[PDB]
Amino acid sequence: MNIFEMLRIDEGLRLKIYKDTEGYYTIGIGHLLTKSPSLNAAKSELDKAIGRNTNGVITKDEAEKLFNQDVDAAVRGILRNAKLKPVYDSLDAVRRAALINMVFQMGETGVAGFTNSLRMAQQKRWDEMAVNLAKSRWYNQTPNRAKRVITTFRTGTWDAYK
Ligand SMILES: [Cl-]
Ligand SMILES: [Cl-]
Repeated sequence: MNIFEMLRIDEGLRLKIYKDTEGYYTIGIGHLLTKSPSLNAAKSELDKAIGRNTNGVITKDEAEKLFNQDVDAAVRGILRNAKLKPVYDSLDAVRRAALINMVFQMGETGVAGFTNSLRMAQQKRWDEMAVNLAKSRWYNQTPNRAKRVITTFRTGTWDAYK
């Protein structure tokens, strides 16, 4: 298992514009297009992202290209963040994947806000961290995905995804 396979399982793959769990226009492998309520605005963002007049539909290859860029962007956002970087540096490879996953879904800002859980991760207090991560809107809104991510973060294994 790896970050890509992990996220592909959590986000799924859709080739036509759809609405995510929060109601936002998305496409491909969890690629958020816009928070705006307008389909047209979403269509324009899509075209801009792909570089062609899309008609709201993309190909599998296009979906994977956006996904690569998005994963790269997530890692880079962690390394550029003063709060996240140190955490990431302190973890093993499986746990690092869990932090990338969270940033991918909620953004750097969102994640940087889990102040207390981050401090526990840094201290390697796994169970305490896992309880703390669960006390969140994140957990309450998308519990199954959160459980999978939290288990990974906590145990350092891929058992939640096998
Ligand atoms: Cl983009
Ligand atoms: Cl869920």
